[PDB]
Amino acid sequence: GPAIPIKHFPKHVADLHASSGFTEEFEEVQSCTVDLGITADSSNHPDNKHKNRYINIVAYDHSRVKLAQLAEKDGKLTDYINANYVDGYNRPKAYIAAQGPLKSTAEDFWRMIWEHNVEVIVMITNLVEKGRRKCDQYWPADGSEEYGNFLVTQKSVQVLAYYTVRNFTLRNTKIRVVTQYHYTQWPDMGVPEYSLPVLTFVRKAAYAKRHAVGPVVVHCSAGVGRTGTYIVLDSMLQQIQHEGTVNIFGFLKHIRSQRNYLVQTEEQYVFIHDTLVEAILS
Ligand SMILES: CCOc1ccc(C(F)(F)F)cc1CSc1ccsc1C(=O)NS(=O)(=O)c1ccccc1
Repeated sequence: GPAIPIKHFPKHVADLHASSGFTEEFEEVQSCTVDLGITADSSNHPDNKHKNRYINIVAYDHSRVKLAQLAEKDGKLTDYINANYVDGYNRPKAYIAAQGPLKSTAEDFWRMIWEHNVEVIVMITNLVEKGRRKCDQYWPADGSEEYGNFLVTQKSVQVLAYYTVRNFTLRNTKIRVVTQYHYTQWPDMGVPEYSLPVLTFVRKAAYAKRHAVGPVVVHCSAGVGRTGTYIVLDSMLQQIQHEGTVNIFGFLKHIRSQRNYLVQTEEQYVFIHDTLVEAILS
């Protein structure tokens, strides 16, 4: 879809509301991928059967984040984690989009952080919301934890009201800093919406990874809806800033080819537009 100059984008959005066109646009975004050369064999192999939080959320073979293989006595495949490399604005493979780890893949998660040279992590969920398990806690409550070969240490936590920042050290104990930005304002009643600190959150995250040679981890629960919502906002604040145009429709359609369901629902989709409208007005 077309590259909307900032100036025109407010009316562009107002239209689609008044128009009501958001629904159709999103149906096109959904049917655009239509499995085209796209497989998920690793995700469905029996060794990996327990590594998938949701059974219908899969990591497509071509973009999936490969782990190094290790030979265990059990013989089972060790190359697998439910996450995919996802492009950014002038930047192939800027993001890793990942499901939130399980108790049983927290070591795999860290080892991914390790092997793919990650320094920053973006967490867009609580462990629990409306009394449903979303994500299992994969960093140490207090001080240090070993996750197999991987030693993680909590060196500080800046708890703000809309979000928390946790700086660890990551070590491989068979012979680095990782900063986690974890948004925490998840309403118990209603659905998400409000701009200022969401943008701030994204702005401070965009800053902290602005120099990071590696990709950044984005993870929610399944690692598709919110994770996607963020990937887009992030990239579009970039493109906005480097060309003063904004291409949500075309950029999302692009990344749906790299991970299933990125930006999961219409509300998120809209959310993105409304939020960006606001971001500008300054
Ligand atoms: C209130 C705090 O909300 C946010 C904070 C930070 C971000 C960020 F990081 F910029 F992406 C985005 C959001 C927006 S998430 C959103 C927006 C409209 S519906 C929705 C959402 O997550 N509905 S869900 O939890 O029902 C859901 C969740 C996942 C899949 C399907 C559905």
